[PDB]
Amino acid sequence: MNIMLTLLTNVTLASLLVLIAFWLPQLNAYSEKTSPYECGFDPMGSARLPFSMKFFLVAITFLLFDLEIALLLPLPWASQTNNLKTMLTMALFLLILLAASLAYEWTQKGLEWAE
Amino acid sequence: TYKFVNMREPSMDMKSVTDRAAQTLLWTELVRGLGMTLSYLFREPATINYPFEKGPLSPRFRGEHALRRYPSGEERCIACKLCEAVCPAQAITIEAEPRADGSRRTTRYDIDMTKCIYCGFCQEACPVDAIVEGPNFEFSTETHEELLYNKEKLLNNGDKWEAEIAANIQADYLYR
Amino acid sequence: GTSVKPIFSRDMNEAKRRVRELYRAWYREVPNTVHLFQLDISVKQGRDKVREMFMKNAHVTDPRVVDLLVIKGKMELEETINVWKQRTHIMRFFHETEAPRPTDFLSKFYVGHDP
Amino acid sequence: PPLTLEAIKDRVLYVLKLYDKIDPEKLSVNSHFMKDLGLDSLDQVEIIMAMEDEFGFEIPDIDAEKLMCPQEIVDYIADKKDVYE
Amino acid sequence: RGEYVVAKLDDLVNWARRSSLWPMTFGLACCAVEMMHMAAPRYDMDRFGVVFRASPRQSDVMIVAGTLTNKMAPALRKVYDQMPEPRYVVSMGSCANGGGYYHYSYSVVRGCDRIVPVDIYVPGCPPTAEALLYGILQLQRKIKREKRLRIWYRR
Ligand SMILES: COC1=C(OC)C(=O)C(C/C=C(/C)CC/C=C(/C)CC/C=C(\C)CC/C=C(\C)CC/C=C(/C)CC/C=C(\C)CC/C=C(/C)CC/C=C(\C)CC/C=C(\C)CCC=C(C)C)=C(C)C1=O
Ligand code: SF4
Ligand code: SF4
Ligand code: SF4
Repeated sequence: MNIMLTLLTNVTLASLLVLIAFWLPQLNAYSEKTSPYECGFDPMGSARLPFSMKFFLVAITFLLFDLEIALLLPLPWASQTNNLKTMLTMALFLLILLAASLAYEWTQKGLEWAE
Repeated sequence: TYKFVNMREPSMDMKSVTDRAAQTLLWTELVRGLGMTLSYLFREPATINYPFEKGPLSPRFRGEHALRRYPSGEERCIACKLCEAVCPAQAITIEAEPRADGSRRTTRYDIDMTKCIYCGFCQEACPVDAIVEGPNFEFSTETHEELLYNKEKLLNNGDKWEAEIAANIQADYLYR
Repeated sequence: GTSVKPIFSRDMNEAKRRVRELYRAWYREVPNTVHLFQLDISVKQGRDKVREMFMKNAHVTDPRVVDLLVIKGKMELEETINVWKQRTHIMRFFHETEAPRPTDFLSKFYVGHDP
Repeated sequence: PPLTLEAIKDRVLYVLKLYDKIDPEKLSVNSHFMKDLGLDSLDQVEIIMAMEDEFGFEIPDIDAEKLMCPQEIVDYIADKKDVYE
Repeated sequence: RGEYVVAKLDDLVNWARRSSLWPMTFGLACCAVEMMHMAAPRYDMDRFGVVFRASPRQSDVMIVAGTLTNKMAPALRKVYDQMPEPRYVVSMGSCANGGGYYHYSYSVVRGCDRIVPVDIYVPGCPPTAEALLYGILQLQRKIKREKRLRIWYRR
């Protein structure tokens, strides 16, 4: 009820904002106005060619990092258990392993940029 | 002589190391910057509001030209073409003629305010102080043609700013 | 005296040679610029312009001279395939806005005092 | 399906037709480009242009200058492509 | 009367434009450096509403300040074409007002207007950081005096 009402209201207001923005101002298009911006001169011509960025290795590791942040999120409810001895050991395992994965990721180059 | 600028090897004493460690861990030079700007926040802004108050100049300022005239009313320009001969941008264009009275004045004195670069050589050129840039830095126009001044506009500027040119030249005629 | 230092070519023949791979390169170069530079002329309309310069530059006989403009043509070709020029620069070859100039004596006589 | 000398025969002659100036009457096996067909060395250049991209090879100016008669092309790309039957 | 409401909407629209025009980051030569002094704390252009936004897609007035030459004239007109409507071009300094000192050279276009529809001309070599400070405000008066809808309601 309330949550999607809040969600619906927000997208509606945004839609009107772009609607009056994109319609009202008395457009005048003459092709070169719509031409791509290339810092004053013409584009060399591409912008969809494969932009080979050099942080590929750090990219996937972030995915693996997030997969285990979801694992360590139930800690606030995990602390309210009757077996903190087991819960503390297994909890510290994740951070030790996460540091260990980063440590290998760090020491064997990894984090460093590709040049 | 010369002075070395940056090779200062830091000390490795435990006090020095902890100081640097505290600096890196507990960001200090970053806070030193923040405290700096905050101190420089409660100052008095150097701005001046526009035309209600205007910036300060000097009597020898160079601006919009004007063709003055003698106390009698006769124009100073005897058309010696010195200003044209010294104009670095060749903006001066004048032709003379023996006037009806017999005096030696100029038929045309078009100054192209879109060419000349306000060297001030022209005010140094004529030995009768005929052409001189006024203190009026403000004559911006909406069309290109308005900037191309002729003799008539120059005399009008001479008749308008004559109070300033007489006073400013009076102040600086001794320095030159 | 008559003995002069030659630039690259050693007589007319290889001087005649160098103008060829300039034409070899220029001919291969026309269709991609018409596409890349977004030109208004046709692919056919570029070869003639490439062509017509060449026997416009035909009275030249000195081997040193011939090799001198084959470098200028190569440089012009060089500054073209890296889109260093622009649409205006290339179009300047097509004398478009400049109205046709008369050729006959009578038309010369009508317009103004000039040879 | 390997090609033959006749397979070239048409295909060299075919790509020559596309050039506009060359007259359909003046083509022949031994026809002179400069004299009979009436070309210039500049015009000699692009009939080479039509000819390697059509077949699919690359001929430099070391040899492209004396192949002027149409069959002088045929006996040349025969050895370049090793077509000897 | 519809004239009254048109005039009221007229005043509303232009007042927004004249109090929020953004000079581009377009400097050329000697005429550009002192224009920084306008943006310096002495005159503080920003106090009058303007902000020095780059990216001609998000700018209104183009401060052509410096010598306009041959090799860049295509770049400027491409830049000007990229600017959305409304757009104004203030030719700033004598170099961009006809050629300046180098009016007669071989690689300078004699006047910024030959490439762009040039608005109010501020002279000086260089114009003082205050001299075109009026130049910007005088354009704000030009924006004030437009009709637009007044013509539309009477078209
Ligand atoms: C090369 O040459 C150059 C020059 O010269 C030619 C120069 O001079 C200078 C010198 C000039 C300078 C100013 C120095 C800095 C300039 C630079 C280019 C250097 C690089 C800049 C940076 C690294 C920093 C850039 C910082 C910026 C842009 C500041 C951004 C933040 C701001 C707060 C300012 C902008 C504020 C804006 C636009 C106002 C708010 C925006 C709005 C859209 C308005 C509000 C709108 C609404 C509320 C929407 C409508 C809704 C309503 C009314 C609600 C009611 C209605 C409903 C329907 C709901 C330089 C450096 C230069 O290199
Ligand atoms: S101020 Fe200098 S450049 Fe301008 S017209 Fe006078 S002499 Fe020429
Ligand atoms: S303005 Fe001065 S320099 Fe020029 S002609 Fe007159 S007297 Fe001579
Ligand atoms: S008008 Fe004068 S100050 Fe401005 S760029 Fe040209 S020469 Fe420099």
